[PDB]
Amino acid sequence: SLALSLTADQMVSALLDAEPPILYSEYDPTRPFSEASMMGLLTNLADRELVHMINWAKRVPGFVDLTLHDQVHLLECAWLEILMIGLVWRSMEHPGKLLFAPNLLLDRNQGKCVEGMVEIFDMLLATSSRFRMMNLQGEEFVCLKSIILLNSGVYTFEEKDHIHRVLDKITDTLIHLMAKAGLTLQQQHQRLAQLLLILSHIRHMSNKGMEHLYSMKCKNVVPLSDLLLEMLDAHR
Amino acid sequence: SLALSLTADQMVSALLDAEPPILYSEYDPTFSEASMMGLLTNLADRELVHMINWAKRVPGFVDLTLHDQVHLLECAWLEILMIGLVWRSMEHPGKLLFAPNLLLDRNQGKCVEGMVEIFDMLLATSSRFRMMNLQGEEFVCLKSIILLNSGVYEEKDHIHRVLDKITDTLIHLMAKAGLTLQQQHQRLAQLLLILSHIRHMSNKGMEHLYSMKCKNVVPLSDLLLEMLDAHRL
Amino acid sequence: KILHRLLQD
Amino acid sequence: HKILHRLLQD
Ligand SMILES: Cc1cc(C2=C(c3ccc(O)c(C)c3)[C@H]3[C@@H](S(=O)(=O)Oc4ccccc4)C[C@@H]2[S@@]3=O)ccc1O
Ligand SMILES: Cc1cc(C2=C(c3ccc(O)c(C)c3)[C@H]3[C@@H](S(=O)(=O)Oc4ccccc4)C[C@@H]2[S@@]3=O)ccc1O
Repeated sequence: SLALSLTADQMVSALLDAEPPILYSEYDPTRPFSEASMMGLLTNLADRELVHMINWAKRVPGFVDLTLHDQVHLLECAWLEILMIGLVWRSMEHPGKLLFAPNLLLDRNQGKCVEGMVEIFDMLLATSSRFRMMNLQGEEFVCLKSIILLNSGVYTFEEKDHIHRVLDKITDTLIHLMAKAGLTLQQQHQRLAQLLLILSHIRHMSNKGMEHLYSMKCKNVVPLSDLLLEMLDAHR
Repeated sequence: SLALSLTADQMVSALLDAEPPILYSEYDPTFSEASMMGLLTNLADRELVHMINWAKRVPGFVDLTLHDQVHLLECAWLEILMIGLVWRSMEHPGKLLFAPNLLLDRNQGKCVEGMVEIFDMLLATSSRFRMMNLQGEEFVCLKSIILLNSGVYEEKDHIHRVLDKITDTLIHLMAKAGLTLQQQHQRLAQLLLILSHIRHMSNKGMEHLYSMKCKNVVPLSDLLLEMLDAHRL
Repeated sequence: KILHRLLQD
Repeated sequence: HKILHRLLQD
């Protein structure tokens, strides 16, 4: 497996190169926001992001070595976590705001337009604030996002052993980055733990979010793409 | 503060001594969905009481406001119960040891509707711990991490200083076990990523448990109800 | 809340 | 089959 034969610097480059672009929303500033119209905006955006995610996942070292069925499972489990970590990453330099898109930067007061959304909005803001405090680097971000993809669905499955070897290698890569950044040996393991523990809160935000998304569906608030419907149904 | 002056060995020792006892259920060989749920609820309720006094013995926890202590427990209680369950189930492949006199396999978990999926996730976690050969000293560190980390939302800094201390402790345990540097970092990562799955299980289970509270399946205790209510608002 | 009471005593 | 499944190929 070439995934395992990559050096740390090689891991970083591949992951950086695989990064998806930032997309714009179809935000139309001619009309006031409603619950439905904002959910419509976020849904459409998320759907276009999903297509890019799928192609990004294929470029995560080791991922294409898994059966089609395991690739499906991992993405079904992690998709929202992945959308969310990307959102908090690009919102980092926007304190108090979430940059859903360059043309869709929202504060919590706008988040309140959608029933039950502001609570999760608040958790996302706090995570972005946390990443900002830690001075999260791009190289570290792409490692975490890949860890989420490989880890979040591994416990619900040989194939599992392969996944853990890749994960170990991303750990090596994270430490490598931190040491190269000049952190002491102790600072390295402490920062590793801090970043990984944040993944627990990202899981939490995903689980909570999924509940509301399902709710919005069964309340016909907004039309969902068939892809989105399948991803949602996978969590039920 | 005290928790920050503690050594790795002291931290380990403080946590070991703080461990709550293993409780029995009042089960007698006679098994409806209401029977099994009642035993588990009764059990969990009594475990909660011990957990609270255990939390107070976790270094640094008492330095926090009463308000923050409440928030951390409200957020983490089911995660703590679950990791407790998987730990003691380690040496019982395919079975969950809720209590010494209540050992259950997955087919029995099917007795309660929707419970088997959570059942299966807990089993896979226990199996994971078994394959990693999780040590008691590592387990107490992980459980304390869950308490302090899961809801950490001045106060946060103190919480983060303690968390770092516990990370140092975990690494100390591994270096002491003979693990190389690379192996220490890898094992630390592995253990911490398992907490993500433990969070996931708590969220899924909380979802079901509330579905039962409104269905009146079984009389959840007052304390349990308040713990469950905290995850709704 | 009960939890509050238990944390005190 | 699933749209995800097909997308992971195309
Ligand atoms: C586009 C996008 C949106 C979001 C968020 C929400 C959202 C909205 C619509 C939608 O179709 C999807 C997939 C997500 C909402 C929430 S969610 O994922 O938990 O979904 C919710 C929708 C309504 C209420 C609560 C949650 C997080 C952020 S915004 O606060 C997060 C990341 C992201 O890339
Ligand atoms: C006693 C005890 C039970 C459990 C589990 C369940 C359970 C049961 C009753 C109850 O009052 C509580 C608090 C938990 C069930 C699940 S739960 O936490 O998700 O609660 C569920 C109850 C019914 C269906 C699904 C989940 C995990 C294990 S058993 O599979 C976990 C840890 C533990 O210490």
